[PDB]
Amino acid sequence: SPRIVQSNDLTEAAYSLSRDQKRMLYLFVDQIRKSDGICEIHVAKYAEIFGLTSAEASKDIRQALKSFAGKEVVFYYESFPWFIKPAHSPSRGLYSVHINPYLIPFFIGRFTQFRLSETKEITNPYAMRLYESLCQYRKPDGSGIVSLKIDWIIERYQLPQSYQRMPDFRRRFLQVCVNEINSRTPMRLSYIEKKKGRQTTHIVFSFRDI
DNA sequence: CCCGGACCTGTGACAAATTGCCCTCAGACGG
DNA sequence: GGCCGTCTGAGGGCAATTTGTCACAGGTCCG
Ligand SMILES: [Mg+2]
Repeated sequence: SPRIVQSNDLTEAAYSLSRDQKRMLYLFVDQIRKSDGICEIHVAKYAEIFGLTSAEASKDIRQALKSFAGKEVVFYYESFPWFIKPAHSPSRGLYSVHINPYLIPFFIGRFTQFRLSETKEITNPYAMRLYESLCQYRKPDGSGIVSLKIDWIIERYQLPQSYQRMPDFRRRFLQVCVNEINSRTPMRLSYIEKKKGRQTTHIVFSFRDI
């Protein structure tokens, strides 16, 4: 299945995209990299890749696409929009999109790589972003270890504001995304909390390959 | 000594959002 | 050439789960 690669600058960028948007984003990077910024998506190809019907695919593409308008990307700073023109459909089952051409160099650069079958069953988008940031440190054999700062997690994954109270952070973000990865990917993940006084400051992740 | 206050934790409620499903009907194409 | 049956996909919806928010009880330490 397709091998995604992207600059580490994209893995660690600050942005908020949905699952459907992130899925499409994987195909743009694949299309662009296999070569002006104009990409294309076929309904019937999307449906076969992610095991959806044509009807629900059409809905996913359509609603994801109109929700890109106004979205921005921050590299740590400098902010850019994803699209510089609305999408449009010349043919039935076919959509044409205009990626901000200034984003091209950020896609292809110190890089991150994973096969698309590894992430395509994940549902929660924060769990996608986390799996991407563990892959950035993975070793050939499939293991690694990394410490991420909690304030840095919140800015980069653009977690919603109420998750600045740590018990909500634990309950609705951390536990679920550790759970999904262990249930939906070929990776076995564990973690431990680093404290300073009463405050929890970092999260320390360990993983291997099954 | 014990207090209110400033921190921290987990859980129960409710509100807001998303998931995979279902149903209709016209477009595009090949037979 | 030209009509129709079939495969697509662009819409309209649902209930069951997931995600996002906050009140409230109960731990610590300090002045
Ligand atoms: Mg869908």
